[PDB]
Amino acid sequence: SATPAKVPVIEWGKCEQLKPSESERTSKAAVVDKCLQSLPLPDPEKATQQEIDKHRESVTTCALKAEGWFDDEGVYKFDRARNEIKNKKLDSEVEEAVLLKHDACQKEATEKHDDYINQVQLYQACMDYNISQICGIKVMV
Amino acid sequence: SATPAKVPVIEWGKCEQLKPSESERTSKAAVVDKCLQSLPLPDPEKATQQEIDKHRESVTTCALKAEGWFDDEGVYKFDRARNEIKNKKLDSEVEEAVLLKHDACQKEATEKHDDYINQVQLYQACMDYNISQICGIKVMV
Ligand code: NA
Repeated sequence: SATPAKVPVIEWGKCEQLKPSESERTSKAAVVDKCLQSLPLPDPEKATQQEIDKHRESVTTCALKAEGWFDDEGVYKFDRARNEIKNKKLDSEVEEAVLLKHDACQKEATEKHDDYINQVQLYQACMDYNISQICGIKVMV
Repeated sequence: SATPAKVPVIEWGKCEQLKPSESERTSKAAVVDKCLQSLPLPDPEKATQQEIDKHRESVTTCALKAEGWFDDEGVYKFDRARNEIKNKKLDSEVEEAVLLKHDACQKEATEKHDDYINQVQLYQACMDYNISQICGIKVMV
């Protein structure tokens, strides 16, 4: 095809439960597409890397805000994230290790950053890395 | 979320007709997941860039083969790709321009490369660039 669909290419290791469902994927696309209506993509013929990076940030924040991830003080809902991991029903030994890294990643994020957006950015990066390590997940880049 | 779904972030410009449906997206995931059961991701502790690149090429080949995109000799079905563009029902001026590029991308691919896989790789990159330009499509990297 001249227009192939692009999908993630991931081996889930010990953690097949973390693979998004078709439904979860369709949900997220709807959120992102709505965010893009207000946050159009920068012109790649003209945009600077900084403009691209800050626009990307704005879309990630939009999707988290639209789906309820910040409280009335603007703080990311770390306890919601924890409960969502428990709801995946990982194998018990993996769950325990992931939930310990949740605490470690929340601590790292909150001690490094006072900015609530920087906190969630570092927490998500921290969990992407640590979940990948615990689970043996490989992602094609 | 500690495990957000990752989705394309694209503005489709003049060419919303090219956005994959949920069905098309789900089929491509099913094909890629089946391809990975035989074409495992290389271990980044050990993998060369050549091994990583050749593995990525194999997944693309695998998914194209699963969907019927090669004849029995191994040649990519360029005329199928051409007819699939016409069946998108783009605006007439857009279609005209995209089909001129299809023919020119095919001719470049076959003149530059004798390897059938190299031919489809060049054609798809050529069409990604040219369809994006004609349509005004922006894709977040
Ligand atoms: Na915990």
